[PDB]
Amino acid sequence: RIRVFDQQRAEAAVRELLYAIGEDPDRDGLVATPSRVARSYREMFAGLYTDPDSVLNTMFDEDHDELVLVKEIPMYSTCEHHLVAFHGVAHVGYIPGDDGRVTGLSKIARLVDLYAKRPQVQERLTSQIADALMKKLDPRGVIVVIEAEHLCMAMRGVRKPGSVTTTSAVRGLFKTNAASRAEALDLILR
Amino acid sequence: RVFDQQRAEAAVRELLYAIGEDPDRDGLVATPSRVARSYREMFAGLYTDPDSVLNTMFDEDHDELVLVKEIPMYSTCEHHLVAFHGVAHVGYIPGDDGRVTGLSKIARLVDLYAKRPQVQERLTSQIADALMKKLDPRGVIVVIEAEHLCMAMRGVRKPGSVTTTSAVRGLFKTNAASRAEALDLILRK
Amino acid sequence: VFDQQRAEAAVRELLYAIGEDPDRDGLVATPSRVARSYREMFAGLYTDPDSVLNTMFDEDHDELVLVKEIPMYSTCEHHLVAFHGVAHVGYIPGDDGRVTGLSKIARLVDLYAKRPQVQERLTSQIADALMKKLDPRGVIVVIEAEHLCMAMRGVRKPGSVTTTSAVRGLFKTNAASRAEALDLILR
Amino acid sequence: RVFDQQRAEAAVRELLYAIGEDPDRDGLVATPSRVARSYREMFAGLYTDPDSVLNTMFDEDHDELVLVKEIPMYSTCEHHLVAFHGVAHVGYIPGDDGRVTGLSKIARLVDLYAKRPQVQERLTSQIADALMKKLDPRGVIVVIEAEHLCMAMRGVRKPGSVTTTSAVRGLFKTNAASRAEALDLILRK
Amino acid sequence: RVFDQQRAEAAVRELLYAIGEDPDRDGLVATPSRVARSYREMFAGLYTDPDSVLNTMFDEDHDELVLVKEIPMYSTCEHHLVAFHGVAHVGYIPGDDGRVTGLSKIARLVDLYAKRPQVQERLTSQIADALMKKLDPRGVIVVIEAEHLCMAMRGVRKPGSVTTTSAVRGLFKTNAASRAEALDLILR
Amino acid sequence: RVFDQQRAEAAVRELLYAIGEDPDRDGLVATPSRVARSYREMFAGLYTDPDSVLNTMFDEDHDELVLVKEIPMYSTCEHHLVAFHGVAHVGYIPGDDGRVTGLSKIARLVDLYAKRPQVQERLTSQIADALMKKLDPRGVIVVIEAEHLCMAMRGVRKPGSVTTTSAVRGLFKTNAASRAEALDLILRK
Amino acid sequence: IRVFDQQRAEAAVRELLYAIGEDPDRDGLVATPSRVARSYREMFAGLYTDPDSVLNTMFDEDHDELVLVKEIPMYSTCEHHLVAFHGVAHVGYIPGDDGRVTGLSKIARLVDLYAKRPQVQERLTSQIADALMKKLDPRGVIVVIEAEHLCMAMRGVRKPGSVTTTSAVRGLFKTNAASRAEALDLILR
Amino acid sequence: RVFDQQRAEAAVRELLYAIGEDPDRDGLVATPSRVARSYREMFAGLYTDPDSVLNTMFDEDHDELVLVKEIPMYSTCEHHLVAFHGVAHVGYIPGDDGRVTGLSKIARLVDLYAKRPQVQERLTSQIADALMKKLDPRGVIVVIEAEHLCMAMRGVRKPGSVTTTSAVRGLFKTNAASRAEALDLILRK
Amino acid sequence: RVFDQQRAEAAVRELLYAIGEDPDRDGLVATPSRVARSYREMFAGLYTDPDSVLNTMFDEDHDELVLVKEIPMYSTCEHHLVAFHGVAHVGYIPGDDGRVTGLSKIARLVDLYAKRPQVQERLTSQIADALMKKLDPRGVIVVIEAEHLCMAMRGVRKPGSVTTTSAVRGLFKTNAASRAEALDLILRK
Amino acid sequence: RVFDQQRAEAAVRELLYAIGEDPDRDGLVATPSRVARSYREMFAGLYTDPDSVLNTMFDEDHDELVLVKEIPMYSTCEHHLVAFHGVAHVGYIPGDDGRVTGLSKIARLVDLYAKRPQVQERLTSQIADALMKKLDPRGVIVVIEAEHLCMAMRGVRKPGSVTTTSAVRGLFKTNAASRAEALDLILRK
Ligand SMILES: [Cl-]
Ligand SMILES: [Cl-]
Ligand SMILES: [Cl-]
Ligand SMILES: [Zn+2]
Ligand SMILES: [Zn+2]
Ligand SMILES: [Zn+2]
Ligand SMILES: [Zn+2]
Ligand SMILES: [Zn+2]
Ligand SMILES: [Zn+2]
Ligand SMILES: [Zn+2]
Ligand SMILES: [Zn+2]
Ligand SMILES: [Zn+2]
Ligand SMILES: [Zn+2]
Repeated sequence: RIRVFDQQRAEAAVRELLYAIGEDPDRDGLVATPSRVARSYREMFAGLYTDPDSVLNTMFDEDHDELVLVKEIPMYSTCEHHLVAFHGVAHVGYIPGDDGRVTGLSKIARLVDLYAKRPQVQERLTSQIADALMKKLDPRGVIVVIEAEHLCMAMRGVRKPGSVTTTSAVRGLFKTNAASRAEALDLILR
Repeated sequence: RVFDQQRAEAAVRELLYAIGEDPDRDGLVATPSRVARSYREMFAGLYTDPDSVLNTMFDEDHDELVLVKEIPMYSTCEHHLVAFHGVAHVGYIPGDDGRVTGLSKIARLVDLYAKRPQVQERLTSQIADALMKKLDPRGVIVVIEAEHLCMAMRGVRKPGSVTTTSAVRGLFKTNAASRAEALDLILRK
Repeated sequence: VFDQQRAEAAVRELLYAIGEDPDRDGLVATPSRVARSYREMFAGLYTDPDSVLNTMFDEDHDELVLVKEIPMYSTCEHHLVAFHGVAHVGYIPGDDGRVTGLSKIARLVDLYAKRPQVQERLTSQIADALMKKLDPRGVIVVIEAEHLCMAMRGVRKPGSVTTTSAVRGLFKTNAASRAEALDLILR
Repeated sequence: RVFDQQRAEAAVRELLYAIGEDPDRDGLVATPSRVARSYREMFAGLYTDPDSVLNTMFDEDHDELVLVKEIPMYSTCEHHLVAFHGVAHVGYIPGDDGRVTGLSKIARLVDLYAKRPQVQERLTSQIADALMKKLDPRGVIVVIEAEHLCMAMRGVRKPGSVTTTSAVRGLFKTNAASRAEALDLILRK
Repeated sequence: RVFDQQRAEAAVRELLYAIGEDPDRDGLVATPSRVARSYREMFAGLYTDPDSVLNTMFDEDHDELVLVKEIPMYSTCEHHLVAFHGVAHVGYIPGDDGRVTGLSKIARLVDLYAKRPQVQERLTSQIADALMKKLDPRGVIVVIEAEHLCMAMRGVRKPGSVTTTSAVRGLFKTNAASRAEALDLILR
Repeated sequence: RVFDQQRAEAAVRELLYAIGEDPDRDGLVATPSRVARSYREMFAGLYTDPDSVLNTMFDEDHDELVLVKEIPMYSTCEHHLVAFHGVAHVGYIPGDDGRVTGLSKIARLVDLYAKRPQVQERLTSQIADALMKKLDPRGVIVVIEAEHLCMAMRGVRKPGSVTTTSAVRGLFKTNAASRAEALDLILRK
Repeated sequence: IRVFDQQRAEAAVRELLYAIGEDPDRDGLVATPSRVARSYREMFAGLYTDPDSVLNTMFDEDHDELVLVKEIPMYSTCEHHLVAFHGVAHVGYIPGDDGRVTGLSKIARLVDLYAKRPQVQERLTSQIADALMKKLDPRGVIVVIEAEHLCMAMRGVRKPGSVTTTSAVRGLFKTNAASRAEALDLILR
Repeated sequence: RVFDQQRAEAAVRELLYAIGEDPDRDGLVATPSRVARSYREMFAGLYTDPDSVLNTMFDEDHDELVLVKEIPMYSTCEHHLVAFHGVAHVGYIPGDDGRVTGLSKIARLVDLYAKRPQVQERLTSQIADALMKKLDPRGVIVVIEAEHLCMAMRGVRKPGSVTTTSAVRGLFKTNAASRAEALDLILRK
Repeated sequence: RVFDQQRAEAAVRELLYAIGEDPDRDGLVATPSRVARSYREMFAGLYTDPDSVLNTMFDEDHDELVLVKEIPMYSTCEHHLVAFHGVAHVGYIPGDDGRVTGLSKIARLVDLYAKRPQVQERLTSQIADALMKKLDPRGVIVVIEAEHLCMAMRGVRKPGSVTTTSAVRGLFKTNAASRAEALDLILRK
Repeated sequence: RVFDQQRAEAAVRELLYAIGEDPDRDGLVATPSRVARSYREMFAGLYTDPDSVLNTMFDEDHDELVLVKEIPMYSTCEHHLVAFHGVAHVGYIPGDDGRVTGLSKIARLVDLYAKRPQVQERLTSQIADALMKKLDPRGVIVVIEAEHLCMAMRGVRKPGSVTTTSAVRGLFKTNAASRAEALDLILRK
């Protein structure tokens, strides 16, 4: 469901937030901040305003049926519990189907970006990317791996800075075959 | 600067409405309260004076540099309220009287200056100024290596870029040879 | 406009000329597939590369913006043989802070590259377009591509990589700025 | 097969018109003729029989594997007429008669089979079959490591990706240890 | 405990005479005062309850292990009053309530238990017990790697030897696999 | 100097009461006596002259540097009575007479000067001076690499810091080339 | 007028086997005179075919920069001892204004035919360089040969595996030292 | 046996005429004599008894394996009169009598058997058998690792391939465990 | 036992005459006295009781293994009067009483037993037995890693070979797990 | 310069009495005869002329450095009759005449000069002088790296120390670059 971004409502909330935390919204470093924060939230939650699935295009690979691997996909998301960024990379691997259906690398990157640009938990994000790729490409298998840094507890000096959370999702052939998942994972780690 | 908790929660709920979400759904019904509490810690520097954390001690035996590295540094961009995080490195030359301070106290000083609406260059300069003021050392050097996320999220910069800022006071500011040597020790791991 | 029917006829005539049998199983679909490959291979002729760039502003920082390992697939205009590699684009935003998306710079490289090209012309065209759109303080473009024209013949070593660079604005006037940018790009 | 130069040139000029270019402009007047000549060498395998290049010699001393590596391999996808290029590795175990052949002669066989409208898997099998036919060896193994550009051009696969294909005949197919050993030697630099 | 300064200082000056030194020479003029201060810091754990430093916080996002490594650890052997120093590694799995604590707070807890007349095994067990009590975790593991100087001082042992001790509570005590995994992370 | 056990023990029991502990627990039942004994061995150098330990030998074959490395070194800061421990490296060039001495004797000399209320520089200078006196060599070099605990215990300095001191006498003092190489020899592991 | 006499060569080898004290009729040597004669025909094939005529005509329309050929198989025989010295050759030439170039296999055959003679390595390298100058009329030529000599290893005089390196520069490479530096660096890399 | 120099030189002059060269040219006027001298050292084993070189000595301390590695081994293929060169490894277990012999003596025995028209397998067996006869050992093991040039000369193989041969006698032949450890020891650097 | 200087010097001069040297030349005039002097130190263990050097001390802190590694070990083969030298490793588990001994005293015990006409196995057992008798530990382990020169001097063995011997007493002899662990620590340097 | 074995055995038995041993115990019964036998091989250089071992050969192809490395070297200090052992490195530049010699002969020359009562520095110079006379080379360089045990036995020096000596003749002495290059090659592993 496509949602509504209310610029003016967001800016008013941000200015109220500055008063609540004790800051002075009128000082020079914060005059434009309510506006800049609203703009950042529009981009930070862009996935709510465009359907992530619609970005993928249709193409066919007539030569090969081998694994298509996409690596080091930029991944910037926001914890839904604390509205704090967790950022890293995503790795998507799919085996084209009998029809040879494929899609552009830039299009897979945008799909990941739109699912990540929502109030998210990393496990939900990994599963959603894999499910959409299965739905749209009708591939034999899909694998998604996200390597991200969570900042919620590191900021509150509870966990070591730099810790990396890793999540994976497997569909189709990678789910049924243990050898296939193991080989795909090795390619991602190397 | 007094933290109004109810005002913060109300603003966050308004923010959830603004972005089109439903604050009453289960995944966000506790979000306004959790975000307000997080903001209390993210801006903790606004409520306690960072300079006051430092304690008084004297090292009478030594004349060498005191160097502290990989101090956790978590801050918030004042322009976008988005985190930039990394590490800080503090080096000071104790004065003739030998005044020093605990390592944990320097870490607390960095944390409190960083836990504010900040710009990285301002944060580095503030840390250097506080150490000079309180310790009266011969020299101070501060280096912050932090990852900024504001422009990376908007696909403008490559992820993982690290910004480095430095501030030099006293001996490190007046003497270029000393600044070069100190910088080498901080950068080399 | 791309005349597909004309292209398919040309490719089929070409198969006859080289001695192949166009009716063979691996070549019956080839005239249509080759025409489609040429539509994308010369896609730059149909879209203005400069038009892809968007307008954005960096309010926080003014340091170098570096974009690396941009896929670059092009075709030699003399022999219609591919040369492929990567491109590296680095620009210093101006006072206004104008910037552009990483994907938009990537598409700009692709569209200029999807033309009958010589690598040196391509490097300058990318650098010039960024200057035009961003009005930056400086721009640097480096292309590392493998040329196949003489490797296809028996004249050149396989795997040789041609490197070209173009510097604009601050990078050309300041030797330190150019030298530092190159070190990060190559490493 | 006979190469017709003028027919190829007419097709190339027709193709340049089809893509919207002007063949008469100064940067492309000579291009149709250059493309016709490049095609003469790019499909040279169609005009000379690859098998005839091999010469006759016998190894009376040893019966161990003959391995030839980093053989230049330049071919053309038959589906898209786009180059895919890399290296080939040929290893054969001489038979009882000890029949062997020169490294350069094997290189020419790979080159002539590769200079055709090809699919990499067919190319590997054809090379192995010819060595099997002519040398009557105990076994043959052929490995091709080439970079394909057809789908990388259409941003579908990662640039720089390497396709590896293999063909095993005789002893290398029947003995798993022999295949494992030969493969290990081929992959090592 | 209650610390008396002049009583310690009188003992230190008495000690210098006993060992044959001259307390009035310039190297030792200020030694009696500094030694009393050093004992105040060396036994700071006797004067503050180590358990009280921990603060209360809750992690609602995660269920994973919290691991803190290379915690500075400086202690004193109770038999010889000679320092043994190294690092401590603390790992706890938060309970259902998600209770956690700050890293600096765990570091200070280790310091105060270490700043006592100690034997390394007692130190490790005391730290593990304190974390179990305050955090109510599913499991706790403590590992201390310290260099002992008592016997190296008496030319009895090779310099540089490292003593390693471990303490496991809750999940790590009941599960052998979990203990092996947690240990592997600590030694690497 | 002489060691009065009863005076030391009375001070130690007084010290344990001063810090507030219970002497009757089993960890302190026998500690008051051991502290007197530990101080006897920790300050054993005050009771034996370090210079007398060296023995007499002559090297008739060689006149090159004699280098002894990783000599165990355990000492105590005189200001805080806290141990600083590490290694010592002693290198001397035998004189015209070819005079040399045993490694075990050099180790004991370092130990006896080290088993005192000490400052690292004074210890290094004393060892070097004693070697010059006893061996009458052409040159002597002494290097001590020790870890100091005084300020690390007070959380003021980084744990693991290594203090390095040097003393050069005779030929190593007059010649920079020989000193530079000798220093290189000591640091290499 | 040169001609290879198979029968005369075999007779000489059989006389050679008698001279060294061996029995030519034993089973391990019955076929040796014929196999050695056949090997000498291939080892001195350069005397029977003109090396220069092998080069073909081609033109590079894209670039005028250096064409570099590396790891060309090179097998030759010392004329003084009739013992093989073997290695690789590296040929680099800058095309002229006309852009003239030639095939890699053609350059390889020119090197091989000059090498397949009674040779001295430096004269071999110079002859390759001159032939490339005359045939390609390039701006410059550089040839480098890295070969292993076996003459003294056979006579237990030198360690096996030593590599003799020779170079020859013509045209632009001889006049310009900078050009030599880049090209030479390219060959050794 | 004895070496007929004049007969060898005449054979070489006939060989030069047969291959089409001019023996009277300056490079080849001295070649026949130089080749004869090379054959004298190359086939020195035919002129000296390998068995007589070993000397008599007794090992009174130990009965464990005596291992000899990296023994220079230079030989000539009897089929092509082309060198194959490498190293030999000899390990023997002294008998009950404790008989042993010098390393230089094993080196000369290896050299004399190797300095003949040889095939590597025969060479390995001959060394092992001679050691068994003379030393009264419990067991003997010989390994030769050599590079063959015969097929590399005829452009069939890449240079540098290494042939490995082994021969086991006595205990190493009867005990699989003893041979297995010894083989691992010989191959490891 | 007591060394007889004059008898030793007379024997050495007789030895120099026997080997054909000139005792009166300048490099040998003082050799008989120097050799006798070296022998007094080389066999010093025969003149002082090795067991008496160990002192008594108690470890109240720990019950772990006490491990001593790289103890200098210089001995003389009794069969050839040739040195074999290396290191010794001594590990003992103190009993409940905590009885221990100094590192320098263990070194002297090893030195005195080693400074005799010896065979390595006897030396290892003697050291282990002495430690058991004096310290009454739960267990003792002694490992000697030494290079023997007896057979290297007579060119029978490869130089650099290391002979390893071990002796286990008490707990290390009864418990294989405890012995296996101690051995692993000693071998891994 | 005869070897009087019976005289040597009598001296060894007298030596055993002198050190306090019982020559009649079973561990020393055979020692005097074993020591005399070892001495015949250990001082073999005194009985045969080292210079005569070199043979006459000529290198007509090349005049660059011939380098022989890791030559086994076992010698005895003349002052203490204690072994010092290591390796020797010999490098010579052939003259215009090209005179050279076998590697084994250089090894034999080094062995016999080393198989004497020696001081390492005389040994290095004698080897260089012998090569200078026999080969009439342009230059010679000799380097010996040996471990001395005399003072390590007397716990005066660290075990394992390596003494390095060098001798340069002719071209290597007059040209500093030639000496520097040769020295670098010798020290490189
Ligand atoms: Cl087909
Ligand atoms: Cl490869
Ligand atoms: Cl660790
Ligand atoms: Zn969160
Ligand atoms: Zn920002
Ligand atoms: Zn081209
Ligand atoms: Zn294709
Ligand atoms: Zn203790
Ligand atoms: Zn201190
Ligand atoms: Zn030659
Ligand atoms: Zn052969
Ligand atoms: Zn012996
Ligand atoms: Zn000596």
